[PDB]
Amino acid sequence: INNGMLEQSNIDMTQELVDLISAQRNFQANSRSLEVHNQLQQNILQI
Amino acid sequence: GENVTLGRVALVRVPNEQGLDKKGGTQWDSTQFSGDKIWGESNKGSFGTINNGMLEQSNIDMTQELVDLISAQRNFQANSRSLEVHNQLQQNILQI
Amino acid sequence: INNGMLEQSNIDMTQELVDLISAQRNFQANSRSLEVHNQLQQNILQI
Amino acid sequence: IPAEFGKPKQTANIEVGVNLPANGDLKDPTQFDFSDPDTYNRSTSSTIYDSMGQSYKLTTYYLKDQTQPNTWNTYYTVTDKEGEKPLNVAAGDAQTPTGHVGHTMKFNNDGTLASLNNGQPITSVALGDPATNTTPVDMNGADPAQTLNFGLGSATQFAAPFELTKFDEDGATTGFLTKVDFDENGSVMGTYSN
Amino acid sequence: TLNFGLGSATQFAAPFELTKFDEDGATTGFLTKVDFDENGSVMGTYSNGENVTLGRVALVRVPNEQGLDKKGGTQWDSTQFSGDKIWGESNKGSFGT
Amino acid sequence: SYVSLSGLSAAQLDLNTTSNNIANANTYGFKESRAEFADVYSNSLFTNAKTTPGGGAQASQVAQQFHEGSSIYTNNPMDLRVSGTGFFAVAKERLTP
Amino acid sequence: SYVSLSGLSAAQLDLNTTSNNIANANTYGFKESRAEFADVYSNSLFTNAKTTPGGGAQASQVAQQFHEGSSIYTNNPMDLRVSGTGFFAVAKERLTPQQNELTRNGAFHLNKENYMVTANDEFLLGYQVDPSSGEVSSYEPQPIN
Amino acid sequence: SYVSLSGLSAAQLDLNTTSNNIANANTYGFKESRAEFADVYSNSLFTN
Amino acid sequence: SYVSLSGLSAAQLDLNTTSNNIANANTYGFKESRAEFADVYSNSLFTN
Amino acid sequence: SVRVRGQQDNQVVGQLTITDFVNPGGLEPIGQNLYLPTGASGDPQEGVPGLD
Repeated sequence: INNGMLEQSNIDMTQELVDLISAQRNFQANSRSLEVHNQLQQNILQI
Repeated sequence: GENVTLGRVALVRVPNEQGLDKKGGTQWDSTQFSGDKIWGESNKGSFGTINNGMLEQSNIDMTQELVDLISAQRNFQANSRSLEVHNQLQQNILQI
Repeated sequence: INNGMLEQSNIDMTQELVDLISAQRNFQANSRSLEVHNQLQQNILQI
Repeated sequence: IPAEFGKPKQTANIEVGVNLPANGDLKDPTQFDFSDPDTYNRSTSSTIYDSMGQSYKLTTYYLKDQTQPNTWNTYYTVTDKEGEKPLNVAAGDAQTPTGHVGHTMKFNNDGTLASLNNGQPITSVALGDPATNTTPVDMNGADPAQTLNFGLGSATQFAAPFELTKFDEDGATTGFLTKVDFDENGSVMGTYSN
Repeated sequence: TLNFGLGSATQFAAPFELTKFDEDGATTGFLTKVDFDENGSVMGTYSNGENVTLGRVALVRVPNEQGLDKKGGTQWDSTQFSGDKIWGESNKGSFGT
Repeated sequence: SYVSLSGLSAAQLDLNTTSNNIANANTYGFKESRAEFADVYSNSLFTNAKTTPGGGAQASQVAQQFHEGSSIYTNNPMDLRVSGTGFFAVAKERLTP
Repeated sequence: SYVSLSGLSAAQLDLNTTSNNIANANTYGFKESRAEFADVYSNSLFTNAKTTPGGGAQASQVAQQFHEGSSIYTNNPMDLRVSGTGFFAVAKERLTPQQNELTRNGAFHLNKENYMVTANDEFLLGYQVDPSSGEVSSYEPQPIN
Repeated sequence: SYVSLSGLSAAQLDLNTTSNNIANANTYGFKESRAEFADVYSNSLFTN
Repeated sequence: SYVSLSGLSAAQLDLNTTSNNIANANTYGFKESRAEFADVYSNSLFTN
Repeated sequence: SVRVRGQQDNQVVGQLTITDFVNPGGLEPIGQNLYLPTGASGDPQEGVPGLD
């Protein structure tokens, strides 16, 4: 136990920003897949 | 100051990895087609090594996956067009 | 009980939009089914 | 495409170089028993291969002779699936009342090796032949008449602690499939651990 | 009956102060969270830090599910072509999780 | 779609975890969280499952990574930090510990 | 129409496989799947063979391509990775080491009994080695303590 | 992307080591630290 | 950055100590002060 | 064959046999997607589905 000090967060801003970018990319890809599946169903629904 | 080895992680290898049956939660089990589980230590023979502080992500390529998505959609559309043509032919017969 | 704060809605716009798309798709499929039933009935009514 | 490829070669020569602690405690030659670590000073483990490529563990025990200064007793044991069967030297001058026969190592006062097995070469009895050994090694159909030659001409005894400076053997078990590639001729080529 | 201990009471210049109050009473718990494990057991935690299992869900598997007769409201009942209701736990034998 | 929707949900959960980590960049004593996911695969006795694909992505657990955080210096004796393993214990009510 | 329906089904199977691959883009230890297809053709002693078309497309198998995936770094000793060939063995129950499953992700931690377990609280398997032993003494699998 | 992230992590680790060295410029008895890195290559049965 | 901030703080503390020493060059009975610093390293079960 | 929990090497629970006819067109359709052998159908020849 040390007096005169406080603990900050244990996060790395660089890693958090990079993970933000990666998670956005994953979200975009999954939304693209969902859009593809909606387009296929719409295509069948027009015969 | 007593540094003592508490064990070592077991590493399991099957001869036919394609044949492993898929359980839930990124797990597999051995089956008739996968052979018997080969138990060994790491860094021995054909076994790999174990590194702490790391994880394995997926082995997928977003570029290749997106391109395969495009190609599969195109194949789906072509086959639906074929089915539409067949239905049109049958309806054409049914109107004499 | 905390003062100085309010509770917003507990909805997720992403999930709500996705459910909107899915419900529209279900509606379209069911309307397509009703059309086939009318078409079948009309087909009978023309002998 | 075999998972293991190679021609196993049985173990025939074992060259060992060690430094034996001169300041280690003396031990009783007749009270040696490999089940009791406190009867001897040091124990090292090694792996040997039979004719068919089976892996076995060879444990070597070193004991400090109390009756004779600058003298050591060395015993060998071969570990099979039934237990630890002691290995006996045919003409070793170190004997126990329990029937385990080792060999004696003598050293000069400057720390250099003096004599080995009264000048006779260290050849052990057949591993899996019950007619020569009271504890036959279960070799699982491999050659039962396999014998080992031990070379310790460079062993020393200085003030330094126990150290296994060099271990050399001619054994070769097998390969392990590691990579597969096909050339333009259609030939499938595989590389192995060996 | 109540036993009172006041062996550490003091009277100094300081104003009235309740330095320590210790009792062994215990009223009850209060349901705070509910979770189910992979075995189907229901576990509930309470205010007193009392995590107690309240049971486990029953799982029924019939040999011929196609033969189940359909009631209303997404429900089925056993028949004889469906076989007899086999009562079991989850993750045991042929049951799921 | 349900597999794609599961992918969307997993990505958004990782987004929420990262945003919560970013927001608490200045709070004292905070520990970052990591989102871990697992695959979804399940089958009954009726389905063959030799040629069936996956079931998507399922959230496994949000971890509470507890690696030591950095220290600031205030030169005030009332500010304390646990260097290494340990927690401070704080009681809501003075009487009850 | 049956052949066109088969084509639709094959395309939708490829779609589902790709979507499952995409959804698991972030999960640890995932292996991509590739869907392979085969032709359909079967004629009787009573059909002319050369005057009869084919029979559509049939799904062969969903493969489980097991090529090494990329690595992230957490600087956490409880996280393990198998560089090369191998699987971890994880046991559902602590006592039994027979009921074990193979996995590739290494997100481990210690539980209240000081056993190295996964996210699902499934105990990892390992070999018993003595504090003075060398190689594996008992090559049987039991939970690591 | 993961390779680039590894490069970023290596650069940041070197940054942290250098900053720790510079911070302790006045401390008595300090020994500097040097950060060394190694390549990554996975030898698998697949992936040619 | 907290490492760099710590270095700034240590340098500034030495600055303040030196300035206090210099200011009292004329006072009777004064004794100079010296600032000593120590390295920081947190030993946790994590962080390798 | 079926797979039992906690048991590799799936257990065989039966063996299907199928019958062929020299002239399947001579079978008597008795309804319910069933056929009965007749004189012109030929003798029912049985065997494992994939041999002979």
